[PDB]
Amino acid sequence: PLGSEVIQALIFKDDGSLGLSISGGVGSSSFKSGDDGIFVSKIAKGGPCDNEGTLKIGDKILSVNEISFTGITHEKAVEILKNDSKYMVVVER
Amino acid sequence: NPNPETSV
Repeated sequence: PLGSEVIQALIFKDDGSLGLSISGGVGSSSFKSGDDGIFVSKIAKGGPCDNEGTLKIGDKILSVNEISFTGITHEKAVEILKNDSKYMVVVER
Repeated sequence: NPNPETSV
């Protein structure tokens, strides 16, 4: 209805995890049609990402702590998200 | 192409 929305969310880790599972990436099978990118493919109920409440499944991750996630691999995104306790994630919905 | 879903 509003088109692509740039949403922002600050999530704090718990038990070395952010509570979200990602899919996609450059060199990977696309999560959506002809769109490489890191997508929130799952949200663990009761986890940090769920308890914050801003992110939703299907969002393309655009940035994580000002690290551009556009044009990166799936393995690079996993390597980044598994570093710090605070995560400022910017997504497009 | 690989289609991975990684828990983070």
